[PDB]
Amino acid sequence: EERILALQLCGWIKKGTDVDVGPFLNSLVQEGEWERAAAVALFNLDIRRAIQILNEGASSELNLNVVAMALSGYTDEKNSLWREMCSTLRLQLN
Amino acid sequence: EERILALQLCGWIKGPFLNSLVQEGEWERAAAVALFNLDIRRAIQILNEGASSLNLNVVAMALSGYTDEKNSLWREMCSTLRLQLN
Repeated sequence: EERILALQLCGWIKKGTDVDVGPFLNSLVQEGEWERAAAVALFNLDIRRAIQILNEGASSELNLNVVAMALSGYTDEKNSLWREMCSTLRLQLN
Repeated sequence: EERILALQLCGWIKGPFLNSLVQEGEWERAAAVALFNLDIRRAIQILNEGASSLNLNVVAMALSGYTDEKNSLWREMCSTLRLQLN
């Protein structure tokens, strides 16, 4: 409850017990800061929703599509070539 | 023997072809040629080098995604966005 109130104060959660980011999601979608919404959904744990958001953003305005193709590689193996490489290589992002 | 002769005439072999392609600057064609020879880490190295010489690193760390699972998100996503890429 204290965490809920803190998140509400932070602007992510609206009033009420309705824990649904669809309000902030649509607000960001109209706002145009697509990357921030993608990060928030990732925090909200909606991977395919973030994929749809990034694809729609690419429908707006190229690099985003390839970023999303990297995003489709969500693998949790401890001996990971994909994680051995992209984890270092992500530094080139702007 | 017929296949070897055909590939020799095709220009893929007379390594040296990889060096020639890298020198020519065709990072995309070089990476594709490597992948056609099934060397994933070589292709990743080539893509990173060409990126250092903001979409090439994106495609590189994306292609470093390799999933053999039937319904893995990687396969369907890359298939869908294969058309989208340029």
